Amino acid sequence: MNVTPLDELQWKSPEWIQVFGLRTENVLDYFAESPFFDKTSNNQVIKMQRQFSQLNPARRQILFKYPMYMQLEEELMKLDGTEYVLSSVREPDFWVIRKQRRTNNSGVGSAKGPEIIPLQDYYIIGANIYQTIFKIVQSRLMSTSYHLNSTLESLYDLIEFQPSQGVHY
Amino acid sequence: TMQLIKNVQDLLILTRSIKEKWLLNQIPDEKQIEELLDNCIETFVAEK
Repeated sequence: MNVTPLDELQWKSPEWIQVFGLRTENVLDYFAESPFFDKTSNNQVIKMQRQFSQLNPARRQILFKYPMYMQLEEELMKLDGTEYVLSSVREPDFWVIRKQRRTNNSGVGSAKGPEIIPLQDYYIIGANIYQTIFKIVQSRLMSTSYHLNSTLESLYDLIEFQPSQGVHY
Repeated sequence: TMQLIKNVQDLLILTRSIKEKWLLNQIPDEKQIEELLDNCIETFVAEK
């Protein structure tokens, strides 16, 4: 069953931006309803935990700028696994998240902190979301080769040979 | 494709050149007349 690749997949939510608008405060809230947000990530678990509790270079800059991002670490350091964190922000139109997974290897002999490993690239441009360059290059080259093949077969069709002259047109 | 066609065509042109070289380069009674002219001249003299 034909599936559109998620790298080119682009979601638009006019109702959400009309109701709430685009801001770093609710950029994760905007991302929550997208298909790219896995329901198995610990961010959703933290979300239900918060809901239950209520019912009952630029990395350091964005680190020190917002306190909710602080709360994100102090709620995310306890849970290791696939997590969604912000990468960088330039207002009022550009935001990009950092898709990384954490394995808090607390074993004896490792003086390093929890291991952070990239998984995917996500770019929020306007109200749209974008998600390999190797594929782009090979696709461009192969389409170029197809066009070249068509041109060369047409040119060879145009070619006419005679023994007494050689090849002419 | 290009190489096969070019080689065959070159061979054919070579054969024709050989044939052309073959074609080009290979370098390799009186008395009766007396009476004939005598009769001719006397006939003209009579007829002139």
